[PDB]
Amino acid sequence: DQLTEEQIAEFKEAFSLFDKDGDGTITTKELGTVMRSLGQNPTEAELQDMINEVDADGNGTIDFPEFLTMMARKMKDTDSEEEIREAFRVFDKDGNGYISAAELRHVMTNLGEKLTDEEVDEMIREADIDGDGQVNYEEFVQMMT
Amino acid sequence: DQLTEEQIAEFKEAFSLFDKDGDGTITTKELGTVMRSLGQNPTEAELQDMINEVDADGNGTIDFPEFLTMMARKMKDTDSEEEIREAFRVFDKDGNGYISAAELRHVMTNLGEKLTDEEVDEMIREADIDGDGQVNYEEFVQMMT
Amino acid sequence: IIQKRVRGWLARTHYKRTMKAIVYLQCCFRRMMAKRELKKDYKDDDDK
Repeated sequence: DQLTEEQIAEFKEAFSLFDKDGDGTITTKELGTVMRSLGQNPTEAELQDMINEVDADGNGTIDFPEFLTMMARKMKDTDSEEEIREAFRVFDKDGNGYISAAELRHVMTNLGEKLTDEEVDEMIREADIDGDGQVNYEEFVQMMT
Repeated sequence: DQLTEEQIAEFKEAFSLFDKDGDGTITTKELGTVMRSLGQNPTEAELQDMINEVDADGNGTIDFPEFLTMMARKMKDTDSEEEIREAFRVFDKDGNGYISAAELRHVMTNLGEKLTDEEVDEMIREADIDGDGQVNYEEFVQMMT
Repeated sequence: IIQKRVRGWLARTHYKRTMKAIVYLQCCFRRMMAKRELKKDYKDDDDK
């Protein structure tokens, strides 16, 4: 289960712009429109396959739970990973894509959501059991989802 | 002492992206970076002054309380955007709210401390500039705020 | 006066972007860690 309630809340906030009737099931052309409004970018062909799954007649609709299911079916194949890669390419002090395990634990001890000992221990464990004091930037994108 | 506990916390959080070891000390190389990030708009010569005020031989390293003392030296200044709208009026031909791209290029690279080639490139890309024309300073200061 | 404010704004803008991305990433990792912790504590019902 990728989901938690506060994710579903923002997806419903976006979907409320389209459910102007309270009907809860959206015609084919809206699917890609909602996804790109949220920021996820499937191609017209990738959308055409997801339309083939539901609309055999030229008039089908997609219920809110199948819309969330289609979003999940297209979760990690996204152009929005490339912005997170960019944030690390800005932050890197050497410009070579590798950061200190000391720097990582220090930043996480002090900044943002502010991670505890067990959360930082788990974050280091999530990268590599073979890690020798240094961490590749892309693995931070890989633990995101 | 010149900052509240909330202000100290905000500045400590930001400083902990540039201090990388958490012992309470920054390199002079990122001292400009952290101050420019924390709302300040210091000149190159003012960074040079603030370092040589602490030590004129030194070690290229500055304690967190000494960094907060540099922030204290700035925070007296009543800085706000209306004087910047007024700063662009000095380069308007008509009073229309507009600086020419040629005059702006002269302003950025002949007068004053001077922006580098990449600072100009980076700004042009962010600004959505197209052709050697003119740019509205009311809209631009709204973006700069 | 103009130059130093643009220099400030460039760094401050990419800093604002970076912080938004980092905090989103940390919130997603904190969900993942909690959904691992939840699996861990259950098997103390069996390590008995």
